[PDB]
Amino acid sequence: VQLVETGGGVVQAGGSLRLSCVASGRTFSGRTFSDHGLGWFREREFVGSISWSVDGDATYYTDLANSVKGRFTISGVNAKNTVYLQMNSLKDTAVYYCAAGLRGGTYARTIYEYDYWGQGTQVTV
Amino acid sequence: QYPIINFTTAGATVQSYTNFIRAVRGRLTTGADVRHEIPVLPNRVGLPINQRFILVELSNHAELSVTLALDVTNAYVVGYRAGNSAYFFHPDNQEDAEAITHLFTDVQNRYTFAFGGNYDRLEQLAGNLRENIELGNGPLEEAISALYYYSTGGTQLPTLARSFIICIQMISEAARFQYIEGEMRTRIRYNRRSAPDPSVITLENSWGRLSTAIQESNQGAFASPIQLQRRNGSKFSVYDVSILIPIIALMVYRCA
Ligand SMILES: [Cl-]
Ligand SMILES: [Cl-]
Repeated sequence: VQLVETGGGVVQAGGSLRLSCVASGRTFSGRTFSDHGLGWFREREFVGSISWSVDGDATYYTDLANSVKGRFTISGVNAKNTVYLQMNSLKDTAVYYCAAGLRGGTYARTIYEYDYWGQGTQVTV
Repeated sequence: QYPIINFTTAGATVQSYTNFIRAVRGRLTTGADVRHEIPVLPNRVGLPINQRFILVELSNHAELSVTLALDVTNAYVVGYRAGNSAYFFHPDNQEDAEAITHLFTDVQNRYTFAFGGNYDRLEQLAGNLRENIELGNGPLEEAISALYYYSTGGTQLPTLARSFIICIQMISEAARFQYIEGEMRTRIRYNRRSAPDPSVITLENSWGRLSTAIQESNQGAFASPIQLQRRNGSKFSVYDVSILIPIIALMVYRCA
């Protein structure tokens, strides 16, 4: 319903940076935060997404664009309605957005599959 | 003109409804390009406009007619036609906007709403979530009337939004999932109306993601499982396509 990304800033080439996005709004409240999928973008390119899991093995599952696989990682803390984007070996300068939606999460790598968007945050390598 | 499929709520039976959905599916996809036993919808790319849409004409016992336009690439409703009026959801992009111009040129009055077709927006306007909006032959009959009388200002926007949610589920979703077709069949057989349970709703939410996982799956096995809900709301995950064969009927095209 409402997302604010932070952590943006200026980094030296080959360094690391962690972006943060916290979600809040009516309906969280079925439609809990846990029932929403989240996705990072940066035209706009797909960076990576995340889905929550209550199964036995993981508390969540992630999905990373190929170009980013061996560098960026995504995690989250469900109880704090927060998702993270860990960026290692920066090169990559852009505005990073976080999106969310019932149709978002893993396997949703398109901007139209997310119904809610954040203001974005600037990352300059 | 595009292909028209007919249906009426008057005297409807499990069989008339089933014939209708099967006919819709038949017109939505070539049937070619099947993956893991599941037909895949035409690629939106390079798709000739004269093949982009199909039409669904609905009537009820009050002798009223409305015609829905579906996009064959995702089986979703993009707009409709009632008498001398045709209305359209807000397109996601310019190409889609350009595409829908080819629809219902048959009429003078062409309107485009400020809102899109996503459930979230329609539920907001409706003032009700999918879980609280009854489905069945009864609701569909009433949905058709509302869509029909919208040019008079007599049917309010919430009622219109609720009607869009009913039509989309009983048509678009039914076409996508044998499961949901069977959900309407059960309602129609026993002539009851009732809202969709969490298993229907989560499948609706996940259709795009399920399609993606199946077509990119390593010979059926998903890279990472997808989480759904049972009728009682309890959660569970799926790890491969095999469990979905009797459930999903169409998929949105993806690479490869
Ligand atoms: Cl138009
Ligand atoms: Cl291929």
